[PDB]
Amino acid sequence: HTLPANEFRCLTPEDAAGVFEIEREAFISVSGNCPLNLDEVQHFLTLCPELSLGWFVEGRLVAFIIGSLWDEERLTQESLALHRPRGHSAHLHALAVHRSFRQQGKGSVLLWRYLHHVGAQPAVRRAVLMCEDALVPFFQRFGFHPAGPCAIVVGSLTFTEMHCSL
Ligand SMILES: CC(C)(COP(=O)(O)OP(=O)(O)OC[C@H]1O[C@@H](n2cnc3c(N)ncnc32)[C@H](O)[C@@H]1OP(=O)(O)O)[C@@H](O)C(=O)NCCC(=O)NCCSCC(=O)NCCc1c[nH]c2ccccc12
Repeated sequence: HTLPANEFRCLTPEDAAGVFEIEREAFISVSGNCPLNLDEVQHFLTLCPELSLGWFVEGRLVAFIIGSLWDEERLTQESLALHRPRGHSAHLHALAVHRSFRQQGKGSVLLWRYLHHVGAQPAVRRAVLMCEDALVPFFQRFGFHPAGPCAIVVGSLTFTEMHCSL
C-alpha cells in the first residue's frame, strides 16, 4: 500500500537498469567506463543474486553492491565476468551510492551489512575487491587489507587489490 522509507534486500535482474543508471554517473562520467554494463549486471543478478545487496529509499535504489564468487587468491582479468560456484571468495564487482545520497554513511552501512550477509553463506570465507588508491584507507575500516597492485586493467586506471577475511 506504500513505498517503504528504507529497505535492504538482494537485487534481481529487474533492478539492472537502475543499477546501471547509478553507474553512468558514479563511474562513467568519471573515467569513461564502468565495472558492469547492463548485460554484466543482469548476468550476476541471474546467477548469484544472493551475492548482491541494494538500499531502496521510497522505492528507489540509492546504493548497491554486486558480487560473485571467485576461487583464486588474486583477482584476474577473467574473474571480471565470471562466477565460480565452487569458490570461497565473495568478489565485490562494484560498490556505489547514488549521487544525491553520498557522504551520509550509507555506503559504509551497506558494506558492513553486505559483509555479514555474504559471510553468513557457507562457502564465503573471504571477500575481495579492487579500488583506486584513494579508497584504500576507506576499505581498511572494514577489515580489508591491501594486497598489492591488482592485476586487472581498465583503461588507464589502475587499482589496488584488497582482501578481507570473513
Ligand atoms: C565510495 C562510495 C561507495 C562511498 O559512499 P558514501 O558516500 O555513502 O560513503 P560513506 O558516507 O559511508 O563514508 C564516506 C567515506 O567514503 C570515502 N570517499 C568518498 N568519495 C571518495 C573519493 N572520491 N576519494 C576517496 N575516498 C572517497 C571517504 O573516505 C569518506 O570518509 P569521510 O567520512 O572521512 O570523508 C561513494 O562515494 C561512490 O559511490 N563513489 C562513486 C563510485 C566509486 O568510486 N565506487 C567505489 C569504488 S571501489 C570498489 C569498486 O566498485 N570497484 C570497481 C572497480 C572498477 C571496475 N571497472 C571500473 C571502471 C571504471 C571505474 C572503476 C572500475
